[PDB]
Amino acid sequence: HPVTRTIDRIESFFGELGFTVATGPEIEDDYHNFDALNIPGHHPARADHDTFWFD
Amino acid sequence: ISFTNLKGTLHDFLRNFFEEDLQIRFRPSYFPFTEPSAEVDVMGKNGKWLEVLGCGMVHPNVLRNVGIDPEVYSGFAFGMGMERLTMLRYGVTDLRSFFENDLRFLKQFK
Amino acid sequence: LAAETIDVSLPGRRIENGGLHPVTRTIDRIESFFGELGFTVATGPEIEDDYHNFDALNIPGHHPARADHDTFWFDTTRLLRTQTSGVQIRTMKAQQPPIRIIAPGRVYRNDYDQTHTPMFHQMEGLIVDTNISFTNLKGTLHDFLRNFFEEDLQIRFRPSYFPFTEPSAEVDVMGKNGKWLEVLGCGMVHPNVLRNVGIDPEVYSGFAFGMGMERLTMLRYGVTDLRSFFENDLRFLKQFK
Amino acid sequence: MKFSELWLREWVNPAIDSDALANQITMAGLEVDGVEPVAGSFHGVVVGEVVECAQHPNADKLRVTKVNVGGDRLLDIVCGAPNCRQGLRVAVATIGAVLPGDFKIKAAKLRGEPSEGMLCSFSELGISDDHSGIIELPADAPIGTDIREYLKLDDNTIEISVTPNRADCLGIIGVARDVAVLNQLPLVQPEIVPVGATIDDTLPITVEAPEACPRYLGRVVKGINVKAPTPLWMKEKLRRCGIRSIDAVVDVTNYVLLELGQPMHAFDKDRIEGGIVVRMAKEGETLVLLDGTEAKLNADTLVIADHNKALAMGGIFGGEHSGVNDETQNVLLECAFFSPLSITGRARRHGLHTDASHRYERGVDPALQHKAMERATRLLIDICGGEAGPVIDITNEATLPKRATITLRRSKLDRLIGHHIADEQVTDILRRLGCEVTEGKDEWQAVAPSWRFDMEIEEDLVEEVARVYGYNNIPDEPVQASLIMGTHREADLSLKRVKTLLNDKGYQEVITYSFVDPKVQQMIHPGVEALLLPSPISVEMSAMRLSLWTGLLATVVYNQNRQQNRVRIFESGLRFVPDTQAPLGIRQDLMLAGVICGNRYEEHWNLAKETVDFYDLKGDLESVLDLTGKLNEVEFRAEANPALHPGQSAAIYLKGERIGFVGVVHPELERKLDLNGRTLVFELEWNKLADRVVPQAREISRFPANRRDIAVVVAENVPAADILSECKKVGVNQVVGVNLFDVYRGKGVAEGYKSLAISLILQDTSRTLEEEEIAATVAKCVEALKERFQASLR
Amino acid sequence: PVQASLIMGTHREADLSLKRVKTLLNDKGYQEVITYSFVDPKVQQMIHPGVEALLLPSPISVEMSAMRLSLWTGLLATVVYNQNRQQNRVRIFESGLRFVPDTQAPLGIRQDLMLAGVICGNRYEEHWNLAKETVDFYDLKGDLESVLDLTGKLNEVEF
Ligand SMILES: C1=C(CCNCc2ccccc2)CCCC1
Ligand SMILES: C1=C(CCNCc2ccccc2)CCCC1
Repeated sequence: HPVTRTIDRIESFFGELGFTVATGPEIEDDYHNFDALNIPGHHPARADHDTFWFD
Repeated sequence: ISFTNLKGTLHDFLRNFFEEDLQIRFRPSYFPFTEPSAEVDVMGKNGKWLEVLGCGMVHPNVLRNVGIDPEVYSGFAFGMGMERLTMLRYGVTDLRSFFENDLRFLKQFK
Repeated sequence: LAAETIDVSLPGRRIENGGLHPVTRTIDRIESFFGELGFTVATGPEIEDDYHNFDALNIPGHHPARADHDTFWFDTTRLLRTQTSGVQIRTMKAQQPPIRIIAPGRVYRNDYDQTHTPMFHQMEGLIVDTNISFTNLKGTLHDFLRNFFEEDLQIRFRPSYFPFTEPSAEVDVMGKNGKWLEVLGCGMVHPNVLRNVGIDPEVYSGFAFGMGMERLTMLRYGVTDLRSFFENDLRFLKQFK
Repeated sequence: MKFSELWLREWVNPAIDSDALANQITMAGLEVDGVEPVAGSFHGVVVGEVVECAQHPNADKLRVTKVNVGGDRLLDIVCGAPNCRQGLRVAVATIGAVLPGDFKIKAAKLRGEPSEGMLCSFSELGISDDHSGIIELPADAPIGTDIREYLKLDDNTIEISVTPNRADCLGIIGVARDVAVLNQLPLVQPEIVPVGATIDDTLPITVEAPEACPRYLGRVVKGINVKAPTPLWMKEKLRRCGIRSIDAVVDVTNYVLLELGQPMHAFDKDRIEGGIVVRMAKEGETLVLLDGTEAKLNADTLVIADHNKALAMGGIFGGEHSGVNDETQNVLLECAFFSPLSITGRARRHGLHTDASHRYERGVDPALQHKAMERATRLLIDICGGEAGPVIDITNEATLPKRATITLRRSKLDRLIGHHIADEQVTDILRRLGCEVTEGKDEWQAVAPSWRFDMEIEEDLVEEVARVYGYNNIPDEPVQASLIMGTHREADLSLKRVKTLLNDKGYQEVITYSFVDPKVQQMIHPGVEALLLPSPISVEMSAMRLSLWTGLLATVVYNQNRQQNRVRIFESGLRFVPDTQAPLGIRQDLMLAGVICGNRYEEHWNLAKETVDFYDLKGDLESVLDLTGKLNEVEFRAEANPALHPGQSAAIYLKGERIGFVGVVHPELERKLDLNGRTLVFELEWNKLADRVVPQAREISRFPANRRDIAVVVAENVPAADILSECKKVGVNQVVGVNLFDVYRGKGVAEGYKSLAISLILQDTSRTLEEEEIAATVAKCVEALKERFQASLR
Repeated sequence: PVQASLIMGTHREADLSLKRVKTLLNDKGYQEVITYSFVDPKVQQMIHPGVEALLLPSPISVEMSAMRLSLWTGLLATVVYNQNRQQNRVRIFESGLRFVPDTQAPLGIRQDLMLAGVICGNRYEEHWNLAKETVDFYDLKGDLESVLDLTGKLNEVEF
């Protein structure tokens, strides 16, 4: 896919600098997606991002 | 880790990504997890600037909330959309054609 | 309606996968280790002159490690290289520090035993910066050996001699037999080497290292005889798919 | 945020071009979205006064007029606008002029009578699109003057995107204040003099939520003219800032909102029962907004109520009947400061987004309400007339926001930036930004001004020093860090290597959306409830995929609709299967799935045009699994899958663990989705096969080998792979190769039975084998096949 | 650990990796082999007749005395080795330099990096659904067109 070519290129760019690739889930809670990033519940980033909320 | 490090790393990255000694500007922005924050632009053949990167020095409240001391350690972060950087690199017009998955479109990237 | 029931356990319609030579697998591993450290990979010709293989490495014509080097010669100048040095000598002349390269390739010596072959592969690394120290040589090599064998094993640095390094050293890993086993050589680059390539040893320093690929492949995958690598028995190579 | 440039230059006019000003605003953290002119380009249009207006003698719609433009004579103009009187000052496009669209003005006859020009409208000049009539200029309009000098139409409306920080930059003063510090020029502020009350009336105003509304200023204005016309200078200043002209009262509140950033509101005093109560709404209290829609408010929402009912949502939106209508004469001006945490979220909770809520939830200057109240009162009186009562001040100095006292150390400054900025240049920048800076030994201690809400820690001052010093003037320095290798595991299998193999086998990688149509997914996986998306982008993308087949098959249909029958594609991604014991009630495993169809190859002069079958896909999967070196430990068992043909489906097991499926889509499911023919699909759990066997060398025999063939007849239901695994497990001392080379079903074997032709290769490392032990080892395998499968030898 | 700058290297997207080509051959049924650079001139002179190659004055053996002009001498020598051990079907390749005397090249000898291979025997091993057919010209060209297709220049290739 044309975007995986891009990701593999960028990984080889930062691979030569000591950047280890890390992966994780796509369904996250509110702490790991907002709270731990200094985005509280009253911050508009929870709505200006336009987020899909399950609960 | 300083702002001078953040500029030098992304300047190396953008020039090696487009294989061209291109013009790049840093302009301030906002992200709740960086301070100072910035957005990185490049000038395409259309004459106007094109934002591609967001970056900034990691906010001390984030380093705090994980177990890192901002007085001892520092560091920058950055983020970028791959579809936007793919369109500029290969000349893709409509962004929706990435997920239509037309084989006539994917065959061009062998 | 119809039951076109087949047996799904029959072998599929395919052609069996091929593999790489065990030396190539080892070479690609070490490149991937030093690739994540900024080490570019360099290649060069296998036929060199006496300058790029001897003289530029502080080895004059009278030096013993030359005639007593088991070297293949053509004229009094041309020879089959005994080390991937002509590609590192040429790189240091083309650019100033910082340098950070590894130079794999084939080398040739004149012995042929169970432990020696007339041709074999050699991986030689090189880094030249401002504050390169002997403590860095120990760190980047203990890091390599711990990752190549995937084990926190016993290593030791032992004084040695190389005409192009001082301090010089060879390293050993605790062999599976109780004795030590020489793995690779290394040392801080000699100031005379930096001098004739346009680098001042007062401003910059560096270290180089070298290792045999057949050596580390026999230790890693438990290969008995060294002639098995170049006999190219398909039953032998099919074990490293 | 839209604003006029000429309005901005009334506060600060640096000696630079407009685009040089725009890029200067961009470099200050205010990205400009666009710079647009206020009107179309044209020349030759001038002010003028109609001197005589009479009925057109041959056109009931038209009017024959004579207009003076300060020339030698009066011009005859024909116009068909309804607002064409005689005491009017209009905009006249004389002969020789040209309008937008290269509309040259030439003398001509209109239905008989002569016309030496044209009376213009706002649409005809590219200003707006108010085509209700022609332009009505103030009576003070200079006759001979060009319209661009009188209306200042050589102006640009700058549009900027203001982040949630920099709440001060939502007014002309805020943006002009920051433009001043970049050019180091003083800020010119208009003289805002208080008006001084001339009457006595007021009304009781009590706030029961001081933490939400620290300050509330009320002022009654008795006897105003609601229907008074808004002056043209104010209609243009509002229009050049993205705000239309409505009524003279709301245009004043919108003018002060844009000029000072202070939201303001106007109630009808005669519809206010008792007084004003700034309180938290009762949980469940309803309120009718101005747009007619009702809102069942929460106890969290602050409201402006009277002694009986609720009148508006505090600082968000005004009510329907509490506002100014067309027959009111006495109004009450609200100008307050609301705590941003008391306003944020409440507007989006009810789908509202106003000029007020957007500014209150970011923070308005708490030292600003009085200055804005006095300007609104003066501008309201000089437009609508009337007498203003005293200002009602209800301020709680305790719950007001405190200006933070931050210390900025030289240590962190050059550590976070990496570039030395002179201390003379640091102290000036902080002072010009409005900080009370106290210099010290390698340190500063500044107090953030009242209008800034993003200055609370030491790092916030670093961003301010750096963005004024200029990001484009800070040098680059490569990171000097450690060179450490990290953890590598040779036993790992790269996903990129597997995709490479599929690329070399004729597969194209695709990427499909994670949310899929649950209608199609229910046809593929019936009876399994999926995680659904409330309020999705679409109903055909409102179900988290539990397998990659829904997107894969949807992709082959997309390509089969474009005359492309043969599709060989694969995808890697996460599936989302609900599970109680999984984190967040959903287990997300990385899956590898693909699908093939059409002929085995494209049309070729020497390759047979045959449809792909089951063993074509398995051969691709055995090539994938061969990378792990555990292909000897893989078993394919026929297990039922509702999406797959029951007789040609297989579960893929690895040493007892089922790692996925492979088979042809069920012909009934194939009839749906209108697949053009037989299609093969598979799916694999990646984390189960992402580990490969590290090789270990074994001694090669220097002695020759011996091959023996056997013909084994078994029942047709007996899997052939289990016979091969029995020949290789029984013979381990000598049997190094077991390969099946022929399968026979037909004449010679009874129906329901089949004969397998199996070749055994025998070899030892120490000697050469002879027929004594060769036939003995072969008989050892023949008997093992008769004890487990009741097999035989033919 | 070494303290040094984190500067990226020279990357050219237009480059094709020899590892990418070796991997593709592995997926087409090819096994990598490595042979010696010096070969037997008597065997090389019947593969490349009349082509004088660079000889070693004092070699380890006369059978290992001539720097190879092509990889076919070592490849075909490996085929006979495996065929003499009951392996009729071999599909191997090798990457390495060739040594051709050129007075215009450095040191009077030109050393270009080659990529050579050789296949024989049946197309597949004995399979229950594949017919025993010996490999022909269009099988090897097909693998070459797959290698050349990695460059995006196959439309500009003639045979
Ligand atoms: C978590 C993260 C991830 C947030 N997204 C990255 C990003 C940074 C800067 C600009 C744009 C995007 C940031 C650092 C602390 C831990
Ligand atoms: C060194 C070299 C030549 C040999 N390669 C390194 C080595 C070191 C110790 C043992 C074996 C090999 C290239 C120029 C700079 C100094």
